[PDB]
Amino acid sequence: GLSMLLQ
Amino acid sequence: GLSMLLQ
Amino acid sequence: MVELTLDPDTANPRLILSLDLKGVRLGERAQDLPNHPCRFDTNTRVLASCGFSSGRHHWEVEVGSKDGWAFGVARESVRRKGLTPFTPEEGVWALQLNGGQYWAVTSPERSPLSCGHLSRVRVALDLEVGAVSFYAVEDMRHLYTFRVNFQERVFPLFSVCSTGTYLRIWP
Amino acid sequence: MVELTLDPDTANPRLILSLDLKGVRLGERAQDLPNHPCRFDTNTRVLASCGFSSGRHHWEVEVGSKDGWAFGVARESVRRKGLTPFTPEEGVWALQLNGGQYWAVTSPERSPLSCGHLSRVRVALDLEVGAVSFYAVEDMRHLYTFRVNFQERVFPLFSVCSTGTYLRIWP
Ligand SMILES: [Cl-]
Repeated sequence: GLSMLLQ
Repeated sequence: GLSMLLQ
Repeated sequence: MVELTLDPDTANPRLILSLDLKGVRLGERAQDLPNHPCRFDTNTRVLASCGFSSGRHHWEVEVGSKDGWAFGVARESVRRKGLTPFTPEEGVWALQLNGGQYWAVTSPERSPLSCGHLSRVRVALDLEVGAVSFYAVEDMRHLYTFRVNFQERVFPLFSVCSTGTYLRIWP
Repeated sequence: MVELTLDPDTANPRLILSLDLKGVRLGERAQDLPNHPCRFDTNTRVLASCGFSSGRHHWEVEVGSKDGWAFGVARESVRRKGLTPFTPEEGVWALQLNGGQYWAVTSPERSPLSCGHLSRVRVALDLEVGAVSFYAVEDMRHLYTFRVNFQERVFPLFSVCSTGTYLRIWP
């Protein structure tokens, strides 16, 4: 999911 | 979880 | 009702638009698209090609049962590049399904709705009195009204930040 | 071998740091902390307090078995405010666990590593030769090398973007 864009 | 920040 | 279509030029490249440009979901990958100044490069957003300066206008939005959508209206000046807060201050007036619950997206705190399962929602934009209102289509029961002194062109707004949910314009 | 500690001034406010400042995981909600210019306000990142302008240093990182972590090094000038891409061009050189796959985070395409599992990793930073390298501790097997012409101070970097995983410095 798009959570990984906040890495 | 953090995905909603990209709304 | 206005006959609306999603603007491909605005769409976050991770979004997949349907062939008829009424339906939207979140894809697995960023598509290779022209980097128009109007394209949202981070927030999972798309506008309709038609925005409104005056008058009364309405349209219907079919909504997924799972978390991850928000829809309503945005002012033309909503920032397109970098991570923007999804708030009225940043030019977005929307309902949202998140954490198995329906919200009007106020800030700093969101406003809970009191409705059953939503399937289709009528959006009514009144640029004369300065308001956006949301109705459950089944029996047009009122969900929420934002009163806003709209001082620029206002565009129908759609956002999907999760695979396995969607939005879709009607008619 | 350098004895690093996590710098709570840099830490994204959703991150939960251990008391000895070795360990990090992601929390459910943002803490209210002083908004130092050095603090990552959007990306789920934290730096070590100690940075390196020259020479060669190494340390070890215990890693969770689940998705959501990334670690390696960052140049000091890595932007702290707004969403920054997690890429070498934006000042980050890291390994990542995502979708059960171990990655060297190259761009525009990440580089999948063949390693089946990781318990502990040695990071080796060498500003004399201009590279950063990762090794699995079990038998010091080489995982990946970034070659960088480093032109400013370089900090150990840690990122956790989902619950149920962790990173921890050793010793
Ligand atoms: Cl990739």
